[PDB]
Amino acid sequence: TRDFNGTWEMESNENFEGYMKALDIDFATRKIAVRLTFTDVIDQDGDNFKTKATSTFLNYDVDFTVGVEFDEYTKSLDNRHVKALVTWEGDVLVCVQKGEKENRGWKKWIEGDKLYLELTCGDQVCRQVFKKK
Amino acid sequence: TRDFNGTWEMESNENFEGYMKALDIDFATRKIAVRLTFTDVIDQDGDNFKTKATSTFLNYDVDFTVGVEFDEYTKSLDNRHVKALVTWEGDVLVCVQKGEKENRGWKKWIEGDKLYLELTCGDQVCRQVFKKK
Amino acid sequence: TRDFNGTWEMESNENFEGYMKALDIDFATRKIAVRLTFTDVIDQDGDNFKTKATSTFLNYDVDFTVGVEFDEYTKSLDNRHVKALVTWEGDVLVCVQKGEKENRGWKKWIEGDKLYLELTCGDQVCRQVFKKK
Repeated sequence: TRDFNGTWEMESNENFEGYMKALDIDFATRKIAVRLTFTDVIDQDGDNFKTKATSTFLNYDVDFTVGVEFDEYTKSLDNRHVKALVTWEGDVLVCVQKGEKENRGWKKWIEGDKLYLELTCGDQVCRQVFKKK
Repeated sequence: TRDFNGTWEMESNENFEGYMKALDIDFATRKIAVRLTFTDVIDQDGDNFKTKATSTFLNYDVDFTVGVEFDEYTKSLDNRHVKALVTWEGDVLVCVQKGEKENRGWKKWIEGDKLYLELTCGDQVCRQVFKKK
Repeated sequence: TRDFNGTWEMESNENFEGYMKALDIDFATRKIAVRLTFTDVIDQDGDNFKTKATSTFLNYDVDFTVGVEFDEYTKSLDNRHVKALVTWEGDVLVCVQKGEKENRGWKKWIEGDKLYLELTCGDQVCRQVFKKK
């Protein structure tokens, strides 16, 4: 069909970074665009086209079972490969990420109606708290 | 007129880069902030003000008709000036963007309810697939 | 408790930059990630977990009363500390931000249903106009 009309949500994006590298794009905007997804609204009347490309950040998925070792590529962060294992310590989810970095992992627990997540590596700890919606 | 209450959506942003350069802001976040739009929710009680400044990415717009060469400032990416021409090859939209980069263009076609877009430059092609929502 | 099911919206992010630096993450993606907040939807059936981490830009909140000088940490821009004061010039909000940069401030006013904001540092002025929604 010749009809490109409608709203299109991206599902795949292969060699986007290589394409941008060939375009002589700069490290900053290459790192910006590599963490996105796009939706194109095309309005097409015969041979007249009006396109609008909206971009937002691509969700990151992590699926695991407690006690089962899995392979995690932290595309969210440093894009490293680690072997991750999660355990129950009382009501605490303790995850160890074995790999190049020492003392790397996180701990997650809930107090009241708020969630507490401590991400750790080398000596740097990061404390984040989330509210339930 | 002293009443700033409400949600205000941006329509213009002139010399934002120059303002940030005068603030001597760094290339990374300058490249991030130049691709944004802002919406300010103001709650104003007399002389008391409560600000919310939300930031969103900039919708990239492209309007063209098949067969007429047009001028494209390829923002979103390398911010280059190209002379672009799109043609129908059967049911495929093939556009070549003549400019500094050689063999630069793209192809667009439809299979069922999926859109296929191949962006090309030198030897690097990037394949993207979109689902209709 | 051991039930992490639901949607959790972030309200703090402490030592994120040190954590990312320890991960040997790059200035570009560190500068982007410091300008974000996250919302995680967790689906947990017993010991099976399915997490989805959505990313959205941060919200720059600014609270002031007209005539009272306040302290502003411009995390949106140069991450500088300035002592800011807002005054009425007719129906225009004129704010001076005393600090390292000279002649730094802004002006805000309403014409009809549009908002006009002029950000003024050294020699560079930046004009932004918003439409009321």
